[PDB]
Amino acid sequence: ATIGRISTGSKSLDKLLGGGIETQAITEVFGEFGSGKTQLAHTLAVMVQLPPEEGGLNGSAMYIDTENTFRPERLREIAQNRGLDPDEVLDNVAYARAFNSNHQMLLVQQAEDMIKELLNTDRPVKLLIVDSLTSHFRSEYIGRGALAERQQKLAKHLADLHRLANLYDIAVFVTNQVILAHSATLRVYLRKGKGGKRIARLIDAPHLPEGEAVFSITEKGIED
Amino acid sequence: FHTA
Ligand SMILES: [Ca+2]
Repeated sequence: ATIGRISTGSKSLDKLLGGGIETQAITEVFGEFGSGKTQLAHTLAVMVQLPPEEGGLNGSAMYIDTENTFRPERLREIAQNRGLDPDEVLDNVAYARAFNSNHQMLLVQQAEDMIKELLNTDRPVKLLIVDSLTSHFRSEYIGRGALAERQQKLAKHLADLHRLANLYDIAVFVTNQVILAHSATLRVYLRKGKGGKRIARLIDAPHLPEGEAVFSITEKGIED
Repeated sequence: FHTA
């Protein structure tokens, strides 16, 4: 099946990504708090709902929160400033708080139930967000010789996510706070730049263009 | 999950 692309709201960031966030892939964004990774997650949750000539996939979003990062008022603000109805937009974002890493895994199995239910409807799930994908794993699998088991548990969690991306043609978008192995399809580093901008760089991505994107955090979420 |  064809790869779908979700616009980030920034033409600059979309160009760096080769056209937007891809379905059938895990895109991992990482950086410090306020680097834009969570603002990007909130923006994609709105953008995915738009038709394709507006950069979306006529879809709905699922948001797994591990650190209380989800702000329904921010989705509302982004929707209203893009000409959309905030109540309808929020209704197309299914949210869950993950209490620990094991609950996070169970939430991914429940996500599959909703994705299956909506697959052949007019508004299928097209984006699954996991914000701070590693926070619970790093908090729980810690101490002497914990690296091996944390990496095995994370490898399995990422394999379940890759399966949902590829099997149901959805984009999986995950975030992380800053020599370890990583299994995301695409890794993007975000940082705060000069003049209130955010700068994005692709990590280990020769398959895509050399360069960096510059974008802003605005009342529309993410834009140039 | 629950609707936002
Ligand atoms: Ca952020």
